[PDB]
Amino acid sequence: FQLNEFSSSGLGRAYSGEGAIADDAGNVSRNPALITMFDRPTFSAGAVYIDPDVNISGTSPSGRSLKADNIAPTAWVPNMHFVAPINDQFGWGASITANDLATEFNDTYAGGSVGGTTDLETMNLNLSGAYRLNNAWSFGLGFNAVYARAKIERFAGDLGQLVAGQIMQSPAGQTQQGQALAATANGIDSNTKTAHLNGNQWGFGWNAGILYELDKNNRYALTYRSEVKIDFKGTLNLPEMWEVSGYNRVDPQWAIHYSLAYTSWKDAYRIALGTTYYYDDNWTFRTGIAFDDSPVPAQNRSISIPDQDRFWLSAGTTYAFNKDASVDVGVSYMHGQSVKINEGPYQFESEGKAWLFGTNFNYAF
Repeated sequence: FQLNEFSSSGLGRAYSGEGAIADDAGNVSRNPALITMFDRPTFSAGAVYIDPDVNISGTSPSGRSLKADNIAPTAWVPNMHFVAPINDQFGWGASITANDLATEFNDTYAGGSVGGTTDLETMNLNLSGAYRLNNAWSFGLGFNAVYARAKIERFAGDLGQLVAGQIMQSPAGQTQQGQALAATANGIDSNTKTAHLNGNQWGFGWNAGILYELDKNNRYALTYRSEVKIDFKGTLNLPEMWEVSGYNRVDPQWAIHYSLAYTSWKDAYRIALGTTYYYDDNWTFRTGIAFDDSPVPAQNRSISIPDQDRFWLSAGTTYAFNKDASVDVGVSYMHGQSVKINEGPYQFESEGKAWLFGTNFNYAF
């Protein structure tokens, strides 16, 4: 379920062309080649607040309800980036990003065997360097260390009630043995833990980027993000990502940025488009729209991992105190597609929306 909230800057533009825009340090975590776009040590840090709304509904064949409101907890995701020129041809940078995936059902939930609670927290420590070959090309390379903390809990919802019913409708449902078996099955508490896993493990990977500048106002990029290991022990895998993006400073006041990304877990593609309006020295305004087509098929979907085609509507602004200090404020509304899930012997209906808010502080030495 990873869609990365690396900056409150991208958040305000719906993360469009994050591989080519370089108005603050955040983007090197997206394309290390962009390191060659900084004249001096630059720093940025902040967090994004995620207020999700994920509801499940339906009814078990046992007759019990499968309704669960607000199964996704609100969360804060922090970010910090630093980029600095090393030489005329070289530069480096590091960043700390994180992805949180939370899903919580009551332990007495009827869909318990696929409900329960799912916690997947990710932390990305990135270290990278970039080399500028000339006036047009730049190449970046980064190494990532990923910290993964996953805790999974599953219960026997009404499963015993299903087996019980199942028994009763078979010829056995007429024996002091048959009925007793179905009674023993039906006698299983719905909050009996049927699965427990919780681990902390590190994964590693590299990412690379190519930058091409037509001039000072137009750039294009291709980035590659490698798949990540993370062999737990209580296996989580982050797919390889490819992305193309471009930015066009069409006017002293207006810029356009956009991108297309590809994830290969199962496929998936993300497309984003946005605009940035540099009003004046102090203010800058941005907007965005994005779409990411779900990676999981139409039957491998689970109510545990909220994930279907999403749409993003964003807005943001940046205030510059002077020329070394600035604050970014970004807001984003995401709305998923109401989808029907068919997991185990159940059939649910999953709809989800979310509101995002972020602030980042920027500084240049």
